[PDB]
Amino acid sequence: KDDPQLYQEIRERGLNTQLTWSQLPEVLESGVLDTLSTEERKRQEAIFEILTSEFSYLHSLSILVTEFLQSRELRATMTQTEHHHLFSNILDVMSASQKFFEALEQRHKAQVCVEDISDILEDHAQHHFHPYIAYCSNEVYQQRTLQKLSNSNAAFRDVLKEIEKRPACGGLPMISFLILPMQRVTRLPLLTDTLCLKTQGHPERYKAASQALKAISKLVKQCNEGAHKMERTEQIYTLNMQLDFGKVKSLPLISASRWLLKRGELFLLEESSIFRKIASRPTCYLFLFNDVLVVTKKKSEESYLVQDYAQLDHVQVRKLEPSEPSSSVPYPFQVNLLHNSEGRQEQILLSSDSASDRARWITALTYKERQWQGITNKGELPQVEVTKAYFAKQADEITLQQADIVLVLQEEDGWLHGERLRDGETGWFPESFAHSITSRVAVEGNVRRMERLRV
Repeated sequence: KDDPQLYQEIRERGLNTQLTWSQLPEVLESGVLDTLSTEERKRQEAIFEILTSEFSYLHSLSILVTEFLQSRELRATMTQTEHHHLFSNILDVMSASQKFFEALEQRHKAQVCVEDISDILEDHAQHHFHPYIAYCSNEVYQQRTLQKLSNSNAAFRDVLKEIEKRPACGGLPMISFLILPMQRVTRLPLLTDTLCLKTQGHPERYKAASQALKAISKLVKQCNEGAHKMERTEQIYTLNMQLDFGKVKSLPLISASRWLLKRGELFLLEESSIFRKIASRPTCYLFLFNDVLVVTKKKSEESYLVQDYAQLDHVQVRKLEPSEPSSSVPYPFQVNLLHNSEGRQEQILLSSDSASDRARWITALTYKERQWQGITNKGELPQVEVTKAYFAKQADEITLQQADIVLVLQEEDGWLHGERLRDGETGWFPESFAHSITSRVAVEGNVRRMERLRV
């Protein structure tokens, strides 16, 4: 009943709208298989899928702990700090998962038909899944650590190749294992939701099922918040140091309430782009926070001199129209400071170099404007499912687990601007990583699911 499968490549039946509980020997021997409703059947199948899935996940965790964390040859290529960050508290995450699995196994063993699993769900989501928060909070660090190690450490690469060629990995890369606790936990509220769907015939148990859905959704949210707070806080301190407000009215950068939305260098335009040259082109670095746009000129890789700023309440952006009838300026747009750092108005004409940069800038700059558009008519939006998991590389991008359902808000030049079904998180990510959902059955059910998961 326990033949291993790596969770990386399993997709639960509980998520949408080869061993089964119907085929279990003790059920095929209790003969209760004819005397039961078509619905109590699907409820027992859901409880069993949570146990089967958690088993595959726990197995995949222990593969990660024995082949790569405990590798002496891998740890020899690193610092003790690099190792700490690369693996985080995966031991504590695993220990939690197994205590969770042991409680679930007990129930399945005691009765052919489980009364309920809802109490275990809620208990563990409130009092034992804290290591998940910590793991999710330090993803920023592990990814960062995994990057430099991948870029600047050849011994690391070689030893990693060799660990990955081993059989227990299944040829899957180390990263596929590190992101496993995030994948698992973000699927848990969906499975607990399936359990709620199949506990409607019963009044008292549906109570506990909804209890547990609330608790597990709070846990996943606490994880998402830990991740955001970690990145946003270090970003604000780092940028506060790097930005020079010497030559403008001082603006204090540090808030509990502030974070970065997008950043990048853009080329400066004159009103008349006609004598423009394509060499020694003037530049403008922009830091757009959630409440303020800051215009700077990059003097160093780690020093930016501030030239202007404006609360985003007072910033307008427009794509610029190509000149009327010769080769003219690529991908232009205009930024209007309505009330800038000196109370005046101001215009900045910029050129990005991709259709997608301009799109991402104009989307970011209308962050305050676009609030209603996403919420008003959600069922109308195309749905898409992510095939490969994606870790976010910029402030505007989004981190996506496998099988995440994403409503699409925009599409330009190989990049999708989307809203995740489960949490409502938004951002950009490349088209390569997702496939269009086409069935109206799915789309509809997934939107109903969205509203029932949301508070």
